[PDB]
Amino acid sequence: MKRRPRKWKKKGRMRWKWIKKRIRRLKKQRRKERGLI
Amino acid sequence: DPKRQRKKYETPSHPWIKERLDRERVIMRKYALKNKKELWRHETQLKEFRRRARRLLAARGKQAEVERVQLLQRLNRLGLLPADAVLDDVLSLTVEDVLDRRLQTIVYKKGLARTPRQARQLIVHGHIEVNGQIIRSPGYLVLKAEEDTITYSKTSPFARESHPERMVIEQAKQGGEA
Amino acid sequence: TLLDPLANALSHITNSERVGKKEVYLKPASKLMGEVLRVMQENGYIGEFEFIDDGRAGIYRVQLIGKINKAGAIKPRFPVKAREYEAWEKRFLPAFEFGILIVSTSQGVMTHKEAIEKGIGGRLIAYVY
Amino acid sequence: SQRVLEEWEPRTKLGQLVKAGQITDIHEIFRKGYQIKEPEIVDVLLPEVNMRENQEVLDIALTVRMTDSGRRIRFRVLAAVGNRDGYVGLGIGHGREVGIAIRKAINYAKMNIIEIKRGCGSWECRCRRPHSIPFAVEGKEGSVRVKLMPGPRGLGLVIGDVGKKILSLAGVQDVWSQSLGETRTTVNFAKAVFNALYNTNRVAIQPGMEEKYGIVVGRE
Amino acid sequence: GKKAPYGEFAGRKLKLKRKKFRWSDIRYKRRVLRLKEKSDPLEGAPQAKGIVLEKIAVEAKQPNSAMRKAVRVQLIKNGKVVTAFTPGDGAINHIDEHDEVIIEGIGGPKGGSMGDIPGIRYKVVKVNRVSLKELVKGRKEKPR
Amino acid sequence: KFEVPVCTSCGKEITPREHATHFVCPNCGEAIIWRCESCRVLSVPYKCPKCGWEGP
Amino acid sequence: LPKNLIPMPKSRFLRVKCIDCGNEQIVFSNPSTTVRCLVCGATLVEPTGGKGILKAKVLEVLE
RNA sequence: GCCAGUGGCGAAGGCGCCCGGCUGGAACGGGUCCGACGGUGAGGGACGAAGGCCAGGGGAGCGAACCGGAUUAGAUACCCGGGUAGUCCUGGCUGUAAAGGAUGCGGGCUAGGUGUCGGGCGAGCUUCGAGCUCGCCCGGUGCCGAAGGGAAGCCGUUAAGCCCG
RNA sequence: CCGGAGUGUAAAAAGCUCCGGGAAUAAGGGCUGGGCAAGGCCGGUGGCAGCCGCCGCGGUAAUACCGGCGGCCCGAGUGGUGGCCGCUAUUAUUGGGCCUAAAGCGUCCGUAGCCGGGCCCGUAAGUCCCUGGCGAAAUCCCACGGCUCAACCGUGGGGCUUGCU
Ligand SMILES: [Mg+2]
Ligand SMILES: [Mg+2]
Ligand SMILES: [Mg+2]
Ligand SMILES: [Mg+2]
Ligand SMILES: [Mg+2]
Ligand SMILES: [Mg+2]
Ligand SMILES: [Zn+2]
Ligand SMILES: [Zn+2]
Ligand SMILES: [Zn+2]
Repeated sequence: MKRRPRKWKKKGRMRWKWIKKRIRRLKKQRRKERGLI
Repeated sequence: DPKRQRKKYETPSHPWIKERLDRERVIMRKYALKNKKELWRHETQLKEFRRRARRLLAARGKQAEVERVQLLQRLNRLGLLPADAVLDDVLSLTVEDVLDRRLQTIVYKKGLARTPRQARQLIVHGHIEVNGQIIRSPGYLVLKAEEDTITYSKTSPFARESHPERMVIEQAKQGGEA
Repeated sequence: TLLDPLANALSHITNSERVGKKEVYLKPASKLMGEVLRVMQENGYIGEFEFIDDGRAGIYRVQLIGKINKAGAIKPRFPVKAREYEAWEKRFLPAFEFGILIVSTSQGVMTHKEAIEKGIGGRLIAYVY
Repeated sequence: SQRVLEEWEPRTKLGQLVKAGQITDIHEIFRKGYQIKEPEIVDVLLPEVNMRENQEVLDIALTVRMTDSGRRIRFRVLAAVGNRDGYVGLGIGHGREVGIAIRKAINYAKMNIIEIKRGCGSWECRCRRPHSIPFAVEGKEGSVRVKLMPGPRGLGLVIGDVGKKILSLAGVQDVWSQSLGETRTTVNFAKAVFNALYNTNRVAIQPGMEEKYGIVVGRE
Repeated sequence: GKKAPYGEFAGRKLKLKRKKFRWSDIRYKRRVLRLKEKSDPLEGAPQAKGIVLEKIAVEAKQPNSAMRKAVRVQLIKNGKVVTAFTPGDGAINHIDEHDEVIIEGIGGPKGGSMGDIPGIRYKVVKVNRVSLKELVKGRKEKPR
Repeated sequence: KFEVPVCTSCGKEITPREHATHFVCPNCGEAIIWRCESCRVLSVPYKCPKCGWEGP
Repeated sequence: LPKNLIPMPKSRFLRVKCIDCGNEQIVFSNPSTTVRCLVCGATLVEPTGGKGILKAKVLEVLE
């Protein structure tokens, strides 16, 4: 990924590692329901 | 992509500056002007003179010398400068000088009107001649040579010295700053 | 790497003048650095310059007199006709005949004033005020 | 001025001289390293500075200090004074009330008085008379980067209101400006203009440029 | 360092980089790709005509408390539903359903929403060929 | 008019509120050494124009 | 003016004579090679990281 | 491991038991040679921590997942006991990091002070030691710092200053 | 303004000259808390209704809504919506920034490209000067003339066309 230190800050945010992990799970589901099912 | 006739007056960059407003209010009462438009028209006349003078300071010969001469002889002809004048004097000039070269103002002077507002009415109702010609435009800038030929019209009751308003106006023979 | 000894020389003069040094040394000398200093002397911005000779490109010793505010190279050596010096003045100088733009011409390295009175343009290479 | 001079006892070496009739001109005051701690000195040698006109208040800010028991407010006042020839000063003053702050700001302004160069250096006037500055000049304070350029006669002051005020008090009638930074910071804008007007002195010249640019260091 | 290409024979790459970063300019991008024209229901117009579908009310953001009146309006040139705010005091009562209404922009910063009305981009101006300002100030009663 | 003083080191026309200084030449008298703030704070040596006494 | 203007060598060429043959021979003070007498093959200066260590110069000169 | 450091080497990642062999690069010294051969680099290539994957080995300690004991209102955790992958080796792929000096590279100029590493020079001392101390030059690496710069913090000849790209 | 006569016009109308009558026949739009010139006024509503380009006002004393009185700006126009330029050095050649605010590729290598040390000689491609031919008219600037001045039109001077030769 391209990332943003701004996003790494926490003032009004959730942690970026975990945002990232969520994004990747979504992407996996989408990829999964796209190509074969 | 054609010509598109453009205004010959410039409006101010901000409409609500207290300094400019006060100054213009005073000028408009002194010279009896209907419109800021009219005032700004004369201001723009001045500005264009000034810009030409600037360019010709920062210009070079064989042309921009012609235009120097033309500017100076135009301003002489209008009565804004003397014949021995220069571009420095152009930059010294003022909108008040222009407005003083209006017809309304010269008729408030030349003891013809008793008031700039009555001068306006005389001009507009057709009682002023300039070189034999009726002029009805009070914003007409008089030339320094036409100034001494200003007079009531021959077909004007004010040209009859028995006229009441003529009698009042000459009861108060006054001039000077206008 | 090294590029434009002239710009380096002028920047050195500028910085040394800021700190009040009386003499500077310009190490990769050139005929152009020398002409520019000839002009700067003639228009009274520096004092006295002398070419020291090593085995290398030679050095210039330059005695200053406290009459420089900003001296610099116009490095895109700009072609300038004989009737554009007004604009380049307005870009590089603070008042109408204040400093000096140095112009390389076919008739030598000159000031824009001399270029104007000769009716010849050229390429701008430096300014000094 | 005799009026303040009577009431005034000097407290300083400079004030002693001024009272004593020595140092009769503000030009003799300045370029000597001297220490001005007395608006009375400045008023004596430059009495037009005592005038409500020729004084200008340029900004009033209510600044806050927090405490237990809440907010304690102070008033910062940016004022300028000047003789409309070539002398101007700029001061900040603080108070619990605006009037205290104002009189303090004006005192500090008279202490921060400076002397400027005036002239004509524009390509399109060359009138050799001191309506503008004689050469472009730059000044800064904070993020503000003020670059003043000479203008032609009758142009006016092409600058924000703060610069208009300061330059009017300094006797500059015509000027062009280019600015960078936050000019909505009045303090730093004003100080930038002020510092530019001092850099008029910092700039060097050649012999004939005085005559050709009409350079004038104080009164004309 | 000193910026990109400053050389005398570098105008090509200089022009190129300025173009590259104009595309980071968002105004230029919208103008040149015509995104507003693609997403605008008014189809690049200052006004529009519509049929009032319903009259509704909208709650002001957070600090303000009020129910701003509005109407859902079906625009004719495309058949698209947009919501428009009815300025004035009894404007929503002067307006009725199935009425033809003229639709201006509400003002607002980026041709967008204005004030405490979160998500309304349009104003009502005329109602059955009569100005709502005059209807509200009493004059010029409505035809239908 | 009046004249503006000039540093004996930098020759750079002392300004109004500069932390400058002036004093007669020691070992010569008869000469006012002017010294600008930059020169003082940077330890720029001067030199009397009449004599050649250098000094800091 | 000093120490960088016209950067000048610190090294010197110096005349030495061997102890065995006694032939005067010019050499360099900072050699990269072991210098040998042209007649005897005797080491006159042994090389180091800098100034070479000098053997056989009891009558010496430097230019 | 202790020694081991604002220490050193390296493009960075990173590199610490000793001995031998092969090998890279730098600094210093250099009246050696070549003779502008240089800088930057779109695109392109190589290297690239941990982790992960393919295959094959190995498997002490630690140990995601998991399994149990506690804690707690709850406790999918922190604590405890175990424990699979993995951590190690071989050969490949992956090509990501707070991969950070959060500071692209080159060149010139603008006070210095004080350390420290390396080389050199000159002196002094010496237990005559690849030794110690002082100073100077070059190059590294740090602290401080006037001017200067900056929104400030802070930077400040190892610039975040001026100039040339 | 009303009426009438002449001229005007292809005819007519307008305009122009004249006669007669009569101050009659003729001022709005926006704003009014700050930006931003202008109200410590009054009545109504009372977190409702409403305003609000932005800031923000309004929950029982509202200069911020509605209205009356007043005042300010422009004025035969004044406001609203959309668009372009400017504001904006928020696209930066002039003229921006990249430690901490958006932003230095993880590091290196190198192709094109761009930037390139000093002297001498030559060429004269760029470059500069001078001159020939062209770059329509209108449009732009200036003066001077004609319609009452002006706008408009003409005479002349200059410029414009990216320039090309
Ligand atoms: Mg520090
Ligand atoms: Mg308001
Ligand atoms: Mg932007
Ligand atoms: Mg920026
Ligand atoms: Mg950042
Ligand atoms: Mg044409
Ligand atoms: Zn000095
Ligand atoms: Zn002396
Ligand atoms: Zn021998």
